[PDB]
Amino acid sequence: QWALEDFEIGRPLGKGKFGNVYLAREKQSKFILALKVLFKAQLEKAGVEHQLRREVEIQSHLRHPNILRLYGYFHDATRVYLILEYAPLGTVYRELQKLSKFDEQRTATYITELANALSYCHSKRVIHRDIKPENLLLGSAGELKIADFGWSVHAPCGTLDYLPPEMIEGRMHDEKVDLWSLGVLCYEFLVGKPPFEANTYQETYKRISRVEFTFPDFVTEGARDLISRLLKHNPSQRPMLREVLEHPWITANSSKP
Ligand SMILES: Nc1nc(Nc2ccc(S(N)(=O)=O)cc2)nn1C(=O)c1c(F)cccc1F
Ligand SMILES: O=C(O)c1cc(-c2cccc(Br)c2)nc2ccccc12
Repeated sequence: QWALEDFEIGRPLGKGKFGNVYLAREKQSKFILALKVLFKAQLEKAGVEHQLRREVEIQSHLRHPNILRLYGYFHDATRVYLILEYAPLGTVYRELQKLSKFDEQRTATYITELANALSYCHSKRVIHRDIKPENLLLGSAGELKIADFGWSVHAPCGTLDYLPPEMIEGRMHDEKVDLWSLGVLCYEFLVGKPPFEANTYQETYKRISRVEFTFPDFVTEGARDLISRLLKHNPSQRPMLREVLEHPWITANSSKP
């Protein structure tokens, strides 16, 4: 079905994290795509073979314009190869480094595209558990695409910044975990840093478990209301995705087709 001889490999798009992503082209069709090349050595040492197979299994079945497509996979005696959609405008992470912070318009748009992808995800019982700017890509029209379904699973670690209390405490969690992540993102998009950031993991753990965030002066009340409602300790007290898409701050600042 698939072999390395089928593609022409090009420029690096990112680095592992175990393995790199390279720009590539399929020889037969001239189809431009991105090839993630993971090493079996590193994958064994971390014990993630079951998790990656699980990721590929989940990600290959999903179809949404705000979820990055996986077209297929293959492997060699030494490496596993993933055939991904190439997002031409890069990471939201790099966008945010360039502008420092986003305006309400861009943020509300990104949150709408994000909630939509999550409604679709939850409607197949899949919970991402890992939304963060480095895992969000931008298509050719500047539309947001979710990328790394590695730590995803059916409902109901590096930096803790995006994880909710119930997760960092090891408590049972379900779909409402992604609602927290949205609030963290909405905060970081407007402020330029996540709300429980810190110089140490131990402090970030304290900050999250206690829900210790303050808003800078430029954050408007509509944004302060949506963020505050999302950043609740109690998962059942977080709103639904419907409620988020219909929030007055969102509806007054987002975009549509
Ligand atoms: N699938 C995919 N497409 C892209 N497009 C891309 C990425 C970076 C740039 S650039 N020159 O650094 O600004 C330009 C285009 N990245 N990508 C990935 O899987 C990917 C990822 F998810 C995280 C990190 C790196 C990646 F490569
Ligand atoms: O040597 C193998 O047979 C092997 C295969 C794979 C593999 C094969 C196909 C798809 C995916 Br995802 C992963 N992952 C590994 C991950 C670690 C070690 C070995 C492997």
